[PDB]
This record gives sequence, C-alpha cells and structure tokens, in this order.
Amino acid sequence: AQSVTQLGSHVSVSEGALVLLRCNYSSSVPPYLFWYVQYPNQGLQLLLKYTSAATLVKGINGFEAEFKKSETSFHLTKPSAHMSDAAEYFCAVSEQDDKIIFGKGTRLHILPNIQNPDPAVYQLRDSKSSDKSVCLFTDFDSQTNVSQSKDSDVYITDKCVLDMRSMDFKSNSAVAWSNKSDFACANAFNNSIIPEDTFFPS
Amino acid sequence: ADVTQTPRNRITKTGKRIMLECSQTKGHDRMYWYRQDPGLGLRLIYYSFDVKDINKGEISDGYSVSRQAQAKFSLSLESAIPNQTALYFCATSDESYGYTFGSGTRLTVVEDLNKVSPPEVAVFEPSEAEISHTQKATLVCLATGFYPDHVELSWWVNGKEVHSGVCTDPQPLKEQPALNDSRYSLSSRLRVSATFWQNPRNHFRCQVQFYGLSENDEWTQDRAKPVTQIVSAEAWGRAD
Repeated sequence: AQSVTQLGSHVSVSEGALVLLRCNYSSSVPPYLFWYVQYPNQGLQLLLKYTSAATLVKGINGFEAEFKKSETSFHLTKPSAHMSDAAEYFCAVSEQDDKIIFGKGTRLHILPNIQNPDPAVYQLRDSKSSDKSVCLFTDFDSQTNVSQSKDSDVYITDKCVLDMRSMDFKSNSAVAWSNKSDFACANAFNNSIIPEDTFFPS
Repeated sequence: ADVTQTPRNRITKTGKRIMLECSQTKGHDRMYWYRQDPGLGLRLIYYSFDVKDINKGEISDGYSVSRQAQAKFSLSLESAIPNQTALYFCATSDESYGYTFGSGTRLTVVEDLNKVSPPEVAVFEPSEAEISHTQKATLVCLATGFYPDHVELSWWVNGKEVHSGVCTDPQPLKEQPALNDSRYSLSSRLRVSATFWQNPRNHFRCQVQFYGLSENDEWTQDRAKPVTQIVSAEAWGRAD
C-alpha cells in the first residue's frame, strides 16, 4: 500500500543555486515524513521531519520542506547550494504504525562555479623508480564530462571535484592510466569530448 | 541509545553463519535491522517490539534474528551469500518515531578467500608543466590489485591527516570487468600550492586501510597472507 518515491538517483545543482530534492508518498492518510542525509563515509543524520504540526518544517543549516497533501509531496530545499552539501539524501515515511520506510536515495552533486577554466592534460611520474605514469585531465568547467575508456587496458576514473581550502579554489579532474607501451597522455582522453583549448604540454 | 553494533567491518566466505549484534542503553521497546545498498536505500530485514516479538520486513529471506533482551537484537546471515554484501544498520525507536541508528557494519561476502589481496599503492608526483602553468601541484595516489572492495583511503601531510584539497573516487573500478572476482583499483588526488610542493621539508603520504583476512583464517598459498593491514606510499617535496 504505502511507499515513498524520490526522483533520480543522481542529481546536479550549480554552486549557489536553489537546492531541490523531491519526495512523494503514496499513503492515503498523511504519514509522518523524514529527510535524512548521509555525508561521505558516515551514517544517517536527521535533517527535518513532518510530525503533523506545522506544514512548513524548518531544519538544520537552512533546509526546509513543505508538506503538501494535495500533491502528496514533501520536497526538501535549501536556498543556496554549497560544496559541503554533496551527500546522499533519503526521504522516509511512517508505515503500519510501527516503522519507518526509506526511499531509494538521491545523491546531490554540486557543480562548482569555475569562472577561469584552464583545461589541461598532464603526465605525472611515480615517486619511486619508474617508467610508470598516470595522466591527469584537470581544470575544466561544468560543460565537460569524461567518458569511459574504449580500450580495456586503459583505466579512466569519473570526474572528481576537489576544494583547496588554502586558496579557496575548486577544480575538476579525472585520472587515466595504463601498463601499455604505446599509451600517451595525448591519447588518454580521446573518447571524451574535451575543450578545444585543452593544454597539452610538451 | 548509545546504539552500538558489532562488528564494524567483516569479510566472510560464502556458506558460513555470521552474526551481527545491536545493543542499546535506553531500553526502547522497538528495535530494527536494515541493510543499505546503492540505489535501494535502507531496506528493513526484521524488527522487534519486545523479547517475545519478531516481525519480517521486506527482505527477511536468508536472515534470522533474536531479541535476547530489552537491550539486544541480533541478526544472523544463515548461510552467507555474495548478494548479502551490504552496510547493515540497526536502529531503535521511541513511541513517536524518534529513531537512533547504529554507526553501521560493513559486511563483504566472498566466494573464495584465496582471492583476497591487499592493494599496491603508488604516489605520482606533480607535473612540472602543471606547476609552471598554474602555480599548483597535484599528487595522485593509485591503489591497485586489491580484493575485495573494502578499503579506506586517506592523505597525511607532515604526519597529520588532511581533507582539504583531496578528491578520492567514490567507488573503485574493476581491473578485469568481465570477471566476477576481478581485483579493484582506486585513485585519489591531493592538490597543494606549488610553493608547498617545492619545499623539500614537506612529506606527503597516501594511506590505504585494507580489510581482509584475520589471524583466525586458514592460508595455504606461498604469497603473503592478505590480512587486514595498512599500505602506504610517500613522496617528499622537491625544488627541482
């Protein structure tokens, strides 16, 4: 009978923009509703809950959610997306007077505002003795995404965002590597659509 | 409600009975065992309202439970199989849906312990071209050849853990994706200013905590027994 639905396993928001994470429920009688967050590597933390009191529920850190019976909704929102908001969010609902049932979760990805992109592919060498290397594609903006490798002997990671607090500076990167003799960083990302102005040093 | 769970991490072979124990201090009637899996959220296994009361949740098959005391709720994998690999959470509730979760048990079930293998870990030093172009310096750590996928990667600068400037892939990749027991690899980046990399006094270490075999486990191979262990790699800053 009773369920809870979250729309999209992974969602994006631009840094600074409105956060919206959507939850809908299927109970005929209004249930209690809960929003939990799971920050990287950790357990569950309650953000807010609807417990048949106020319909506009306020939570920790600027989060809020409005219970709307007529659209069976309880969408979570925060006015401005910060890099620290990157986490997985779970909507949950009371069921059978005896338990909480959880939605499937939505991971929020925050797209950093990269005002001065400087896309580049660099070659890095092992700190130990080595003709061993990796390739680093870095400093591209939000419009670039990285594709998986077409060569089973070339490994390419998803893009990852780092936040250098020392310089208040965020950047995207992906890493590629191979044991192959004919692997060159100039070709590592040939299955990705990269910026036309990507820097390829020497 | 200091809700506590044991164990925190465990690797087991298939076909073994495994127990996970939940204890609380507030004596709430209601206790729960859930599993978390990517894309599925938290799914309820079993729950209990008193020592005499056991109720199936959505995914009770392959599990049993016992409510040994007001304070204690035990979960058993009856005969562990690989699809029981998961993060397991116990919870308690008061009579108004006030839930308290335990901190989790990360359980991996593998078919064959002979395939367990610690990572090789290497640090790759920053590119001179990055340094010249950006006045920043990105170190890359690469952990390769490990099984199962049950690791924790951290960076340590001058002996202290750092979080700033770090990005670690959220999941390892399979080195041989067509294989059910493929080994895994994981990368991470630590970015610092060029001047901080250029100081030969600064020390950079990538640490990988690997979870594998215990002292209890039989080992019949010539290669090193793949016990739970830390594997690191390091680099010193460099003016040239």
